[PDB]
Amino acid sequence: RMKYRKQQRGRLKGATKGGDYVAFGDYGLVALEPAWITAQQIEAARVAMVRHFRRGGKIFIRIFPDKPYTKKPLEVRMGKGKGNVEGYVAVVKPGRVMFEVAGVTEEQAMEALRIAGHKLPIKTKIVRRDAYDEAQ
Amino acid sequence: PLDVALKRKYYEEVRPELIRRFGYQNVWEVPRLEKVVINQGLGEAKEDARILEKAAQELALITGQKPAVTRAKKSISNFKLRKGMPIGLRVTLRRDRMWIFLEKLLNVALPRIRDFRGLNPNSFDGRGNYNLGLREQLIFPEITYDMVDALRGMDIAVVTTAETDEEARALLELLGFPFRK
Amino acid sequence: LLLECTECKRRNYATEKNKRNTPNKLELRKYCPWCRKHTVHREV
Amino acid sequence: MAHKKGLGSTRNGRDSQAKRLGVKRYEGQVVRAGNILVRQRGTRFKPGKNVGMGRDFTLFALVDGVVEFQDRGRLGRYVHVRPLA
RNA sequence: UCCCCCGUGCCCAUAGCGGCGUGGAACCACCCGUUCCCAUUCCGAACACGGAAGUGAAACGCGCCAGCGCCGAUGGUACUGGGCGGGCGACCGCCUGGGAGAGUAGGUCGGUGCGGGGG
RNA sequence: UUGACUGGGGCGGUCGCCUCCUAAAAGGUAACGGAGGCGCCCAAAGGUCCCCUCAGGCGGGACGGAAAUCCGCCGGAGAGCGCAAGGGUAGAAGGGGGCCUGACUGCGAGGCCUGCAAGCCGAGCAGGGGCGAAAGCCGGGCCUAGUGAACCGGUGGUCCCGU
RNA sequence: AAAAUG
RNA sequence: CGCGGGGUGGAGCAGCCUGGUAGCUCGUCGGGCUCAUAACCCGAAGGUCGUCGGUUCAAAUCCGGCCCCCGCAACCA
Repeated sequence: RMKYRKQQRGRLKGATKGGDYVAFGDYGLVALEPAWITAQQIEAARVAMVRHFRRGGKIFIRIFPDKPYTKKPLEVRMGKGKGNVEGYVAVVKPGRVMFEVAGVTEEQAMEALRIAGHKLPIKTKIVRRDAYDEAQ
Repeated sequence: PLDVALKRKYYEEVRPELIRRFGYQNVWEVPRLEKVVINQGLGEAKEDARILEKAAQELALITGQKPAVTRAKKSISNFKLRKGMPIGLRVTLRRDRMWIFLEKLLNVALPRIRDFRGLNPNSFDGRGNYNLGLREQLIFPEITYDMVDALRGMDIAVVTTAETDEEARALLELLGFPFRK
Repeated sequence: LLLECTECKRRNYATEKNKRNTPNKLELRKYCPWCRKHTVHREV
Repeated sequence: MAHKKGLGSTRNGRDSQAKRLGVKRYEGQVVRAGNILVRQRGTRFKPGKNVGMGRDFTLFALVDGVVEFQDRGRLGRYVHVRPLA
């Protein structure tokens, strides 16, 4: 909700930023293919997330739209598009961890995310943890 | 008019009790005293031929030096006067001129201040040095009642070569600074 | 204003530019003439 | 026909012409007096030994010689001409 | 030769901030005064002149400290001149040279010419 | 006679100049691609010499917002720099003061940029000046926009021509 | 020769 | 989709390009006249100026962002 905007499409090269690590939560949802995820999609996932286990734990959505997706009105050529119209999106490079759950069973957690994946226009993978950290 | 009790006393009376009371070593590690800044704010220089270089010198008498006509640093539409000029008189008494003034203050002015009970021991609050503002301009021996054409006090600051308000507070409680504990 | 300075009692011009309403009138100032060295040069 | 009805809120067609700036004479280049060495926005390069700049910060050699650059960090970057034999 | 100190330059934060003790014989400063020079939109505060009684408390100098700041590898990758495969495509990968940024280990409370005064 | 551009033309928008981006780490670089300015202003907002250093934050202070003016610490630049943006900048280009008028005349090595013609920088010499003890600085303004060939005339001036 | 209703 | 006009006390209209002063009629309120109501008379009140911000010392007023309101065009195949 700010700054001067209606920006350049730009492209998604290798996913040099497609691969973080569960930061909070317990289990997670990492992306396999690069893409633009419409807020419309995030919610549509998150919602079903919470909704899968009514009155459950916590949901963390690390990805976040901010890129304005413009579009023409159904005509020809003459200056950038009315822009936005539908809205904004976030850019996901294969490997980024989109959503992550916690405070619940793996049977409940794992199965929860699985659904989300159906909402997102990508191919996903689910992860656990115990991996990366900065301890000794 | 070169040396005054307050000044005098400070030395042959205050130093000691202080050297002891607190406990120093080098006469410079001591609670010296060196600057008093009686400053006014007035209110304006607005319409109706507002010269107000009147209370200017009115102030001089109560002190000794000539104050510096102060000017605006910014501009505020909220309450008139903006950009430059305007007024905010100020003056800096150092050494001699200073001592005396205080001595005259601490023995005639404050007394007589409207009612008076003491001073605010919280005004230092800790940060070395003091502060205080007087409402009336005619609470001074030099000026008269048939003289002042309009009330307009101000505020005066005073500086201590010491830090802890503790020290600072003692130095003045000794110099005769009254205190509404 | 497109101003120029006429050295009093001769010719030459400096081709200055004043600001009228903005405190002006009676412009004149030590400039160097071609007919020997300096004078003051008025307005006009 | 099957015509449309497009228009243009175009309020952006615009730009100034390039002014081609930068180090015009890199270090090591023998130069004659007057050769402007650098066209800069501000004082991107401070003038050094035998180098002067004018109104637009344009730095130029004051003698005949080789150009030498130098960093001075907190001080800045300088450019100058070292004469010869 | 090696110490101490007053001027100065250079490297341009590894010399910084903040702590902790020290130095007054010299230097330096603060101090002693406002007659003269000259001073502050008002103040000898600062500029300035004349003096040296007192001090190392300020300030500066010199040491020690890692808590902040600054520096910071090696590895390893990202990316990449050039060359080249797979797949329908979205994209994935190899060969040959280059090679960060972050982060880790760790480093640092300086270094160094010139001229002076003193043992 | 009733312009051109134009993802056909008309309608609409636009047409020169400045600043970011696009632009792919020298320049340069398109599109009816993204986003803002200019067609002025200063007689001090210009010279030079001498001084001063910001904005904020935190306390403390009669009237006094949440910044009127004071005092005290902290604060290397986030202020300022006439107006857009950018670059630059306190070891000043910023704030104040005293004298000034180089917002000169004659010129101009050597370059920048560039199809042309235009635009830009400029040391130095001469003359006669300003400020400073001096070294010195001074041909307008921190810098880039604030502009228009020729032709035709108008006002002056002058060594020239004048059937 | 004269300034609506209940 | 595009142009251009307009949102101001309760209603209906000014004030805005020429920035600091909100004006008019109607109605609301109080007091008179009258047996009483009207009419008539005297005297008052009442406006975040559509909204979310920008420039300025100061914005009804100048510059952009939408929200309803009104008009004009939307043509050749």
